[PDB]
Amino acid sequence: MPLPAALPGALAGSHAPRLPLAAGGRLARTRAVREFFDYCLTAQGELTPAALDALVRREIAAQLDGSPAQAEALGVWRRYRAYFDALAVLGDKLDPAAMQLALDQRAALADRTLGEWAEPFFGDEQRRQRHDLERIRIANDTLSQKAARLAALDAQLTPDERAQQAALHAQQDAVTKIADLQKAGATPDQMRAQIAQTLGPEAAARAAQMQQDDEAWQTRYQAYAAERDRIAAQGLAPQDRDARIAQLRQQTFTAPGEAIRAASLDRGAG
Amino acid sequence: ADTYAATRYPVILVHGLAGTDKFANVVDYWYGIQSDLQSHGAKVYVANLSGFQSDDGPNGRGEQLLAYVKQVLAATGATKVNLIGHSQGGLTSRYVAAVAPQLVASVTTIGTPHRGSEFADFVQDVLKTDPTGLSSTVIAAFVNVFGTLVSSSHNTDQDALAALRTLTTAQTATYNRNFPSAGLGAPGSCQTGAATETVGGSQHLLYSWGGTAIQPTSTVTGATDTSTGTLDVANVTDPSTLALLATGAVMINRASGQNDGLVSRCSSLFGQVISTSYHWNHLDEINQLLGVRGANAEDPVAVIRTHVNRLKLQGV
Ligand SMILES: [Ca+2]
Repeated sequence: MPLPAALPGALAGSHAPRLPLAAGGRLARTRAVREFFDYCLTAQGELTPAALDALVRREIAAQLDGSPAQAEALGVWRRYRAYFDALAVLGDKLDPAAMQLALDQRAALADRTLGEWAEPFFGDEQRRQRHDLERIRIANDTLSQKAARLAALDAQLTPDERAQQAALHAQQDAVTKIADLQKAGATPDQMRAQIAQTLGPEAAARAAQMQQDDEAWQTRYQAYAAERDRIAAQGLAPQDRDARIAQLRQQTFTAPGEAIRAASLDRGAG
Repeated sequence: ADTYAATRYPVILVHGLAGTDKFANVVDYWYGIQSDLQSHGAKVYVANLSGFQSDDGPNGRGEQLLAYVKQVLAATGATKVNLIGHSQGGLTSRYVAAVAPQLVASVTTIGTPHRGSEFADFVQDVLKTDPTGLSSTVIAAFVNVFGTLVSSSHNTDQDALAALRTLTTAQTATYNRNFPSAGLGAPGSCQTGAATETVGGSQHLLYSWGGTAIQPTSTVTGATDTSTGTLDVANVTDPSTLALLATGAVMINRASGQNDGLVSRCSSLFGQVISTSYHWNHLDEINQLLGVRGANAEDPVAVIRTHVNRLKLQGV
């Protein structure tokens, strides 16, 4: 009766993130230190407080066994857990005011408990929330105004998040260019031509093939639909009719997954 | 930035609920998740499913996700994707894995009611006598919170309730018959299925997890929120906290057992169950609202980050 996993389910199958080391042989004061602890902490619900503590000590030792960083890591661990301990209603709507104050409080604890580590731990998190909390307030106001308030607010981002956002936007925009051509009803040749001059010939060839696959599917489904309708017109009892149609679907669509897809399309306006 | 979560195949986050990848047309549904994963080396895309609420049929969310998956693959040159869905998003992900098995490497569901929601059933019954559902203080509380989260809609109250129609025990039972999965266990056994599935010649890794912040007490059966301490600030800054406790209480009185406010532990089971021990309500699962969670709640961003690392180590 052996166990299927050596670690609790929350962690099983994963590896611990790396503890950042600086030049001074000490822990690099980055958020990566916090990510290490939050990792082990995802298992807190399946472990006793004692078992959890033992795990963290073992995980730290695995990476920093016999080094100044190990003692340093155990130190942050103490201050972090102190944070959670020191961390310790009307069914109404949400107000960015209270939420803003809560972040101001939590930020206070982080400074008292984590101190020097309060910044790398919650620095980014604090900005992210405070910033978004504002956009929500501006959106929910007498304002006409809002656009100008948001345009300015969006000028308080850090050079890291702005770059991170631009990269995610560019990543999605490529997908959107393809989607837009489909909505426009672009033929495979038009899809290839337009995409080739924006995303490149490789993506253009893939997008054109995608259009061709969709067109072939539509043609095959429509041909099947005519045969499906002939069966439906025979006047058989519901159960018998459905069974005969299911058979026709199974014989017509043999590529894995297509019979199921045709069944889906049959359940709507298509 | 690093390669901790650098999977072979791109990750697509699939939202559930009323619509779009945004909450109140302002904040990301998957709060701070896409940026976190991307910083760790993953190529993460966020589906934006609007229009039809249903996952089924022509132009349903399943077909919408299928189209999106193909656009992502065409743009990137990748040949498969890793689907991670929340709530109804888990059912939407199952659609794609079933109709286009060759395009999917893994399916992960978070707080997905594969067997339906007792609260969705409750609402269904209440509406039989009262179409507004407001005759119920709990339903009124639900609509008040979730209604404010609905995006790209001029009738949030109605849409918030319509989002529950796909999650009833009856609707999900039909869905499971139409889209069978080896990841599902025997109906009514409260046990998961297989960790992997073979569809055609394709192999899929199946996973899931759910939150069980709402626990039953004594006995009408009582309920308590284990995500928050005896008194937590989350009950003040995050209005969904108390609302989900109330909805979860209704579920417990319908024999649901421990839940996240909308989904029971038993209903959430799919494939290899990572954990159902997280002290989370339905929204904590996606780091909502705005990263606010109870003192006893694990970090949802760390959990997702950990899972993508798990996916990477599995070869996907
Ligand atoms: Ca929350």
